[PDB]
Amino acid sequence: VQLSGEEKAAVLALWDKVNEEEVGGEALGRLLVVYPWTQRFFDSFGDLSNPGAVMGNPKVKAHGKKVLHSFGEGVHHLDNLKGTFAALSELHCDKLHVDPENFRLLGNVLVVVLARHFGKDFTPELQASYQKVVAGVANALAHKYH
Amino acid sequence: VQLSGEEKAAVLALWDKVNEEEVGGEALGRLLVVYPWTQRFFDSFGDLSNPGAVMGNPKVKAHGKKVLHSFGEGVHHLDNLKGTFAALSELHCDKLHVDPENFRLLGNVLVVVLARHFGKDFTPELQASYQKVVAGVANALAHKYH
Amino acid sequence: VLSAADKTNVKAAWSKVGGHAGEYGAEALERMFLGFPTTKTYFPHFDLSHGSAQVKAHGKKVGDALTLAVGHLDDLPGALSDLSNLHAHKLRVDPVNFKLLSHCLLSTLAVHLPNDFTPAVHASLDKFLSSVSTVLTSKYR
Amino acid sequence: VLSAADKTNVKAAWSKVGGHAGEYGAEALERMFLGFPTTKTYFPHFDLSHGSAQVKAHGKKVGDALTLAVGHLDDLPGALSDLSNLHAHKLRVDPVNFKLLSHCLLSTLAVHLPNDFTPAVHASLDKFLSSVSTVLTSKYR
Ligand code: HEM
Ligand code: HEM
Ligand code: HEM
Ligand code: HEM
Repeated sequence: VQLSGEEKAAVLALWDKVNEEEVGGEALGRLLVVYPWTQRFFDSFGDLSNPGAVMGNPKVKAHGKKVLHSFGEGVHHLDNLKGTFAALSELHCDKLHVDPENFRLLGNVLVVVLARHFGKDFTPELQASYQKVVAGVANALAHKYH
Repeated sequence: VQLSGEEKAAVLALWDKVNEEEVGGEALGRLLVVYPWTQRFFDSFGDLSNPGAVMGNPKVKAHGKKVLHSFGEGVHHLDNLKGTFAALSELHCDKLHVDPENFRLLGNVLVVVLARHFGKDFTPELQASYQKVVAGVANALAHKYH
Repeated sequence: VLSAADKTNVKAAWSKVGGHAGEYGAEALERMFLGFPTTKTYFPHFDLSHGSAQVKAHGKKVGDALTLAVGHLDDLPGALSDLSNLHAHKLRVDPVNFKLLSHCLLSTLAVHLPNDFTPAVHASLDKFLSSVSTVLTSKYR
Repeated sequence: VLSAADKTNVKAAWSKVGGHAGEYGAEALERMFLGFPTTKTYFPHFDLSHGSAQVKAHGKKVGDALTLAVGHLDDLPGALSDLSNLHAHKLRVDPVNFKLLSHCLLSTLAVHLPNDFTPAVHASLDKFLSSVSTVLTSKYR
């Protein structure tokens, strides 16, 4: 679950620039739109029928911020991913019954949203480092499962 | 990782009746026939063109016996899987580059083969226990992933 | 996806299944709820008890639906559209669940027809279940 | 799998890609090789070095193949038949790798067309790539 010393430096330096509100809200919104079955877990939020309603939903934006803040804990604790997500692993696996594959799907959507926000600066080398972080976060969340 | 008191008992009780020769071979054989992309890792075994050549292949039968031996060491070391498969993990992951998803497929095929040999004695409650074992083994083998 | 050989295998194999489709569908469900508890999520209003009449009644539905699909291998999207609207648009079932049921269905078939469940039939039957699954998880209208 | 709205979104999305399909294909491959080293196993006979001309040429092939598919959405199995034979029977590519390349293609599109890569476009493009992937991994001789 780790990267080169120069990888962490690059990963964290980019995070200094991430707006958790804008990125978080877009990531959760694109998850619900691209993989519709995930809407099933957020019916309490309201109308999620079309992308217009989803991206403009305040609940989606607010929750997306919370999710992104969690990835932030991950990024700042890469050596202790399992411990950082123990509580959330219990919630998502034992309480919500969310299939693990979905942890991996949200991870990639997030990377796609980072690519859209930083453009040519999100180099293939930078993405490669983030594919490790996202993989690690997903694995740690699936721990309490197995 | 964990099974109930009489879960382990019913599981081992069935394993004691498993034919070490046949089972493993049919399981690897079915994997190669149902999911043909796996044949890519066994070209040196020879002809894997049609189901007739695969099930009758000597290399496949022998190697299957080994594989079946490993699940055994898995069914007997449930509480310490990540240690019993640490070596094989480095092999399949670091050396062969086998995608984790395949570890899952073989586990499941093994379960279908077990269902075929034992019939109604392979109750839904028993299969449930074996699905835990199969999940545990797949995870341990994927653990050392890089 | 479904070649000519697969089609023949499927039609031939389902004939061996016959009127037991409903029974098998019910057993497959039971194996799924136990083996993968995460699937009980879609049946909150169900008596998932051992030997439940609700599970039996539902298994029958799943069973006839597959028999209907075997008769329309050349047009599953059209023949299964009402079930696609149900599972994809209304229930929004996670596609991973279909792989679990498929696996549990094949296990059930290996139990009751061990001599007919040959590797070749196993391969075709698996491609057949995947196609059906794709159609039920897709929102195509 | 693909609704009318999806086909519309794809055709429109590829129209913005224009003549850069090959460039994007090349970049996506570079992103895939670095992000998931496992994929390099399939290209032993390649110079996967930074800026390699082989990757560039292959990117062009992949890009044209995709433009070809966008022109035949209503019959991907037939328009991509030769490609399926190559990837499924001859190469025996693990279907998992197709998800990797598709993700790297979407990432590349997000980078170059940030204002056009909308949620709806993203969703249709994803179903599109999944459809093409299923055709290239299915052995339906
Ligand atoms: C890597 C992925 C994920 C991360 C890091 C993440 C993070 C979180 C966090 C931080 C919470 C907040 C809990 C609290 O307020 O105490 C949460 C709640 C929740 N998550 Fe996730 N999540 C992930 C994936 C998913 C997925 C894929 C689904 C389902 C498809 C999901 C469904 C939920 C639901 C329903 C809740 C409860 C929401 C509420 O009522 O506040 N999560 N998650
Ligand atoms: C739970 C799943 C699996 C278990 C328990 C397992 C176990 C083993 C064992 C015990 C060996 C013997 C190594 C030795 O003799 O030192 C082995 C070797 C190997 N395995 Fe697996 N394996 C699994 C899945 C797979 C899968 C899915 C593939 C490929 C798709 C694979 C490909 C190989 C290959 C190519 C070798 C080397 C064969 C040789 O050169 O003799 N294995 N495996
Ligand atoms: C390929 C297999 C599947 C087929 C062919 C199938 C078929 C059917 C049929 C025929 C019905 C409608 C019966 C009626 O009108 O009363 C139905 C309902 C339903 N199915 Fe499926 N199904 C399949 C997979 C799934 C999966 C994987 C799940 C999720 C675990 C699921 C969850 C449900 C639910 C919740 C209902 C409604 C149950 C109720 O409220 O009575 N189905 N399915
Ligand atoms: C859906 C996306 C894909 C498309 C449309 C695609 C397209 C192509 C095309 C058009 C060619 C042959 C071009 C020629 O004849 O010169 C090709 C060859 C090949 N593809 Fe793919 N491909 C895809 C995904 C993959 C994946 C995921 C892998 C594996 C990581 C892969 C591995 C190969 C290899 C190794 C070759 C042969 C390369 C050579 O020896 O020149 N392809 N692909």
